[PDB]
Amino acid sequence: ERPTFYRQELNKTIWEVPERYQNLSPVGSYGSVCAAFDTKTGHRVAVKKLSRPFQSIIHAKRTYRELRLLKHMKHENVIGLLDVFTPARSLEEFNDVYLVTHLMGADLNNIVKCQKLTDDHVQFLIYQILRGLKYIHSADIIHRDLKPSNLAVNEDCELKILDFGLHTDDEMTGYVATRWYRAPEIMLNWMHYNQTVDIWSVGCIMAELLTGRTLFPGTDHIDQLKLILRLVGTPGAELLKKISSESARNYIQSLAQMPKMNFANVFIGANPLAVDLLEKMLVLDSDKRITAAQALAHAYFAQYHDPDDEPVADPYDQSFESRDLLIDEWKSLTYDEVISFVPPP
Ligand SMILES: COc1ccc(N2C[C@@H](C(=O)N(C)OC)CC2=O)cc1
Ligand SMILES: [Cl-]
Ligand SMILES: [Cl-]
Ligand SMILES: [Cl-]
Ligand SMILES: [Cl-]
Ligand SMILES: [Cl-]
Ligand SMILES: [Mg+2]
Repeated sequence: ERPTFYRQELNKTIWEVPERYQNLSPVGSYGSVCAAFDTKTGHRVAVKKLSRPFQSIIHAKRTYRELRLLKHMKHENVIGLLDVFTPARSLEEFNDVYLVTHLMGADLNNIVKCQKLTDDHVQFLIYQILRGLKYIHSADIIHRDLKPSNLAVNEDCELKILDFGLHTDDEMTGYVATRWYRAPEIMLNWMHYNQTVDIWSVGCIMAELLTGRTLFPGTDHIDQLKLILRLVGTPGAELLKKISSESARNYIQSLAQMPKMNFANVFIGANPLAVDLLEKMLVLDSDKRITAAQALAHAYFAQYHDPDDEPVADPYDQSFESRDLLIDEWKSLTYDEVISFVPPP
């Protein structure tokens, strides 16, 4: 049974939504977002209306990708989907897609700049990031864009990962936080990357919680690489062999060699167990970084680790990513996922 919809103009946009959603108010603008009160669940929610979801094959496939990913994520430390709807009554009139999640308050940016964090706060915050990442990586999903603005935190220090990587050249240029948390092998297209890029990001975030300062605030790609290599050392021949670009290999060998620094003299006064974990995350060779599952068992988290309460995900079929389809075929696949949605308990 289809709910009754009502229409209203929010700023310059017509919004048509089920009656359950009340008191819509614009808060942000890929799509515009409104806060609302969900009278069925009692929650304050975010409602996102996608902008031109099927205007090109690239756009239509991205719409399908985002919906498939949000429908799969069912974990305490990851954003999940409360609802998805369209006012269309058939595939023939299908044009608009609306996504509904819990409304997030502050992000980790607010916290790190405004609050005095104890070591216990850092333990709990990083533990929750790693617990969510163990789940995400168990489905062979790579987040690719972990940074403080994509981590939501509440008054009780509880955390959720948001805004999966689903970014342009201009967005990554210059003195910008959009690049400061990226692993060097993806920042410079050294090689085919994998899920280890997310652990580099966690290391950069953890360092910033401990010091209150950005770890690698580069003014451009090359300045940032120089900051990275000064801390962790220039690469040895083993890693150089793995850099597929001969151009990038050539540039690396133009730099004078540098040893890895002493992290206890960089992170002055930090818990020695926190220093140890940072040395295992911030490794230049991605093959040798600690994994999320291994990091949860590190002694730094002894207060919180429970191997019977760190779940893995159901399998996630990503075969669509190598599939070539027409706009109307991606649109039909998206329609099927809208109408098959089953809400959480
Ligand atoms: C400041 O302006 C905004 C305020 C909130 C939000 N969002 C987006 C929500 C989400 O992850 N989905 C995909 O959107 C339904 C979660 C959330 O709180 C976005 C902008
Ligand atoms: Cl309703
Ligand atoms: Cl959620
Ligand atoms: Cl529609
Ligand atoms: Cl950020
Ligand atoms: Cl699947
Ligand atoms: Mg974001």
